[PDB]
Amino acid sequence: EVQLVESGGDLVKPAGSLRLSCVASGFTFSSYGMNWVRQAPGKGLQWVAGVNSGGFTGYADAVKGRFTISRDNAKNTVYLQMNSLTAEDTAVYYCAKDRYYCTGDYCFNLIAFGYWGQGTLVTVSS
Amino acid sequence: SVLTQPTSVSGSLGQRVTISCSGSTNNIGIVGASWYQQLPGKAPKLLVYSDGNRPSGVPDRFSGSNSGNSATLTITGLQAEDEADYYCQSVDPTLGVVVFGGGTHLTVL
Amino acid sequence: GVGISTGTFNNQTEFKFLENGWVYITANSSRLVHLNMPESENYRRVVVNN
Amino acid sequence: GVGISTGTFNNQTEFKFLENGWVYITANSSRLVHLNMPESENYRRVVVNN
Amino acid sequence: KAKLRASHTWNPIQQMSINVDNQFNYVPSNIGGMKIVYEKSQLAPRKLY
Repeated sequence: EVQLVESGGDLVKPAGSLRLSCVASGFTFSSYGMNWVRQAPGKGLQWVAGVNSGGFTGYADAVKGRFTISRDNAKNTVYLQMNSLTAEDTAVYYCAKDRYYCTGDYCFNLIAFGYWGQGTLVTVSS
Repeated sequence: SVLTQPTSVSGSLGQRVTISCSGSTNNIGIVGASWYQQLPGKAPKLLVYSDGNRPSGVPDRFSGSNSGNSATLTITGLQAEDEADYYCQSVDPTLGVVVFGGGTHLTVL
Repeated sequence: GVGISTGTFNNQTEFKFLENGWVYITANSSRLVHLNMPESENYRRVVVNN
Repeated sequence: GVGISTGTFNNQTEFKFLENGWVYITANSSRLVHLNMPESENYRRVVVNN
Repeated sequence: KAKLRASHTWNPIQQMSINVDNQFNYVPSNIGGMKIVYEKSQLAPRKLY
């Protein structure tokens, strides 16, 4: 069965940077997109970024100018790079898989997360 | 673009429960909402797809529908298993931004 | 004869190229085949019914 | 003349196969080249020292 | 002038291929963009000794 495992949580200064990683298994990794969704403490889920088979990425307006996401289909791994962090970014970040098969530039027209990981904590404070 | 959900919804065991998510022609009027379940402190679980289908093993109790710019999740035969938090998720095709709702807490009486 | 071998083992595949982009592929296969005597010399007519 | 073309554009690659597994690869390349008149008609001797 | 290779081993050898990762390095973009990516040349092995 599909299984995902995340890592990379840490505590950083109010103006630092951090990088997170997930490892996936159980499916045709190159066929489905992988996404980063975060949840501030006591708040609802919020989407951060997503990356498809060919390296194409999509970022929310809240992180579009700061963050970066990448893949490695030969290693079934997805990375997220965060720069110029601020306190509001503090949240547990969840790594998920899409139900739909999309590969290239024209994704993000239909997204539905069907499997989820365990989550990793990101804290931005002095 | 953001989706709108009611803060909480209450129902009694054995009754019917309805949770409503409101959007726009840009997000829900083209791609319907998908509903998620989150136990306190656990990773979310998908319940109903945008087309009304459910993941394997989800009881038929859970159902969804889309009308105009609003979507709803209907839970029938409310059981004690359903005390959790629920979210609506939709994607904006115009901008390419995935939109979640604010979340709604379900209270079983 | 009793002590004279009657053939040679060959398991090579030869790609011989011809005119106009054609290739003559010759697949050679050699096996040692183990054959036990049959359970019975007779022909049987058997019916299976599961 | 003024209005007669003096050549043909060709940018194909041909793989003519020969005997004994050899291929005659003929690569054709054709470009349109844009040339401006030089900054000066004179030769220069220029020294660079960073 | 080039020589066609021959299979000398049971196992297959490395070959250059189009895959879902590099698919769009070899086709134009919606506004005509083009690129040519570097490709390796000595893919097959040969025994030195």
